[PDB]
Amino acid sequence: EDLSPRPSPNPHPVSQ
Amino acid sequence: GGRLVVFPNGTRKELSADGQTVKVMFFNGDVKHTMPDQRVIYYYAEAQTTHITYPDGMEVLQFPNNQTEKHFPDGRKEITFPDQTVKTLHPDGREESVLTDGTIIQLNPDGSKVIQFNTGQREIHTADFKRREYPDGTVKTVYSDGRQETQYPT
Repeated sequence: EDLSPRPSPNPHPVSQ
Repeated sequence: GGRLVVFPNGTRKELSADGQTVKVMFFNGDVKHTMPDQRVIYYYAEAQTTHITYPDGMEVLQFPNNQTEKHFPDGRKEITFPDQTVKTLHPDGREESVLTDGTIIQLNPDGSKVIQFNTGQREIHTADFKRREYPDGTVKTVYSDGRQETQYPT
């Protein structure tokens, strides 16, 4: 019943 | 055929005749596709990122710098960097990086590191020593006290 967008994604923090 | 619904905020929803495929085009540019096989594809317009969720819990993220990440239901994470190095993070704490030349770098929770070179030799780093195995069967160990031991092959 709720068609509002998701919040922005972020790459999983990496060491290298 | 299907049905198109247009909301006052600009969001559009397309439904297939059987209702098994739903495409939502949000007012901010994002797109969500729900497929008959139950996978959900989400496209983030600002971040130019694609996120696929599978019914078994698997999740795949694709970033515009050509980085891709796989999140497995068992906790394992696999990152493919733009340079094509593959880094796997395991639920037990261990990490393994595979370079394009075939080198494997394993980081263990206890602080030890194991490297398997493309040459077949293995090198092990611990608190007590650095050890290098050569494919001719020889082994050199350099201990923390500075002593060096070479074991020759039979």
